[PDB]
Amino acid sequence: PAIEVGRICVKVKGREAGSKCVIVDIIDDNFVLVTGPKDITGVKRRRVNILHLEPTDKKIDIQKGASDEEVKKKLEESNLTEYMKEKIKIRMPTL
Repeated sequence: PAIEVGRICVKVKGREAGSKCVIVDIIDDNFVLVTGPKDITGVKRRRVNILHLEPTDKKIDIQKGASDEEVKKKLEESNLTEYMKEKIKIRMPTL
């Protein structure tokens, strides 16, 4: 899927850095727009460079530049309501 955007990303790094996000934008060229449920995963909307890429197998279809409310509706295409909400690391809130 990394050949084309329109998919979901995971943050990888040591010491707390696992968060799931949906990618939807191409910026200058090496930067993309990413979003996640602020209430659960904790990521709202932010931009990340290709230098940290973690792609998963998923669907491809973004209008391009969606507004936040429009971006949130797109998350449902991702089916976050229960497929996700994974808590990538057991340690995160009180730990």
